[PDB]
Amino acid sequence: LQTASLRDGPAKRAVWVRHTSS
Amino acid sequence: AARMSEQSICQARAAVMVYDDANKKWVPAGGSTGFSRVHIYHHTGNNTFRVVGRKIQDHQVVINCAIPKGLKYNQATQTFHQWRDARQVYGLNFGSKEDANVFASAMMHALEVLNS
Amino acid sequence: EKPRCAGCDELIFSNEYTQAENQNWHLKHFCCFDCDSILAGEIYVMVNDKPVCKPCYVKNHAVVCQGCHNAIDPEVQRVTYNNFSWHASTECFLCSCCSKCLIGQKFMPVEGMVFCSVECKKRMS
Ligand SMILES: [Zn+2]
Ligand SMILES: [Zn+2]
Ligand SMILES: [Zn+2]
Ligand SMILES: [Zn+2]
Ligand SMILES: [Zn+2]
Repeated sequence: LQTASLRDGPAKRAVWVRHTSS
Repeated sequence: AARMSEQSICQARAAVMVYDDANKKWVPAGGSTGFSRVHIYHHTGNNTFRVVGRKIQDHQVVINCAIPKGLKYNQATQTFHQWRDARQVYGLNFGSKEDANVFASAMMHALEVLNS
Repeated sequence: EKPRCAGCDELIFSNEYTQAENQNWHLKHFCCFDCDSILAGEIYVMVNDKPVCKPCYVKNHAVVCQGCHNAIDPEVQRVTYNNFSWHASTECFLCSCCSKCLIGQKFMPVEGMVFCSVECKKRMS
């Protein structure tokens, strides 16, 4: 018999690259 | 032509579900996770059919419904089937493609009889 | 060095852009394939190699748990085997015979059903 392997969700985050204001 | 008591016309292994409309979520019938044995009964004396599912660990009955002449029995996927009554949607998650094929045939046949 | 955009193949001159899939994009060239929203900042999922937003995924791109028949949230972990997947939950991924949780246990699959042991597979015929 085999073993149960938790895989990660396919979701990712789209990173919003943007500087912080003064 | 017939007989004043009831008998199984088929048997299939399935997890019996109800659709929780409040929560938009399929839940185990009777509030207990697990597979049942689901039978279709034929009562030849009255010409009625019913579905009965008792959990396999438990024997607890979790469904027991006459099969209305009008039933739309929807084979949503190859091993999940479903249908409504007035108040609710019901589903069966079959253990094998095989249990789905059998049960479906038996259902098809019961409906044919019930119209015929 | 200005970052290059993987969609339109040109440089990004704006001081805002998106990073996704190991790549850079003009804000407006990384968008839900289904509803066209700008994915920047937001959760998305790759289905058939096109990015979709979270609600489009939930609404038309499935992954339905073999155990409970409900969708598996694309953010959470799940157990897969072959074409099947289950919530990583004591309610979904357990033994068909004895209810024993199988997350990170040894198991035995038979189409949909899943067991902790040969014994348990040997009951259930
Ligand atoms: Zn671009
Ligand atoms: Zn979308
Ligand atoms: Zn589940
Ligand atoms: Zn077991
Ligand atoms: Zn067992």
